[PDB]
Amino acid sequence: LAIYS
Amino acid sequence: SLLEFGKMILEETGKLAIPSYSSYGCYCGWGGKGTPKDATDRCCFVHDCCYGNLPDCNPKSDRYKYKRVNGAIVCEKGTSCENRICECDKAAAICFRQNLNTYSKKYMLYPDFLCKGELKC
Repeated sequence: LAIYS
Repeated sequence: SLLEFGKMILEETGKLAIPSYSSYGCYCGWGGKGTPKDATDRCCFVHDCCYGNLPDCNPKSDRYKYKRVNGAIVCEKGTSCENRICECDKAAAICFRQNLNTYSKKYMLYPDFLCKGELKC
């Protein structure tokens, strides 16, 4: 899932 | 990796990690300096420090597994690195939820040049 890059 | 952490973030905050927490403040992204802007930003700071203390590992790429038991995240049992990386992510995901209260849109897409100075872990 989307993450804090 | 970013895959598991993002799932946790969605689960705990109801927000998609990208783009909600991928350009937030000074530490929720790739940047690494300056005074965290708020509580959410400090969550990312602490997360960097946690990953920063896993020298023997590969945080962003190593895949791990976990599951929810009674509504609370439970890191399964993988390699030492997998369990430690999972824990670092769990702590951040929960930190984000605890502070949704003060999440500010104005810190989204935050310019990195506005962040200067090293803040030691």
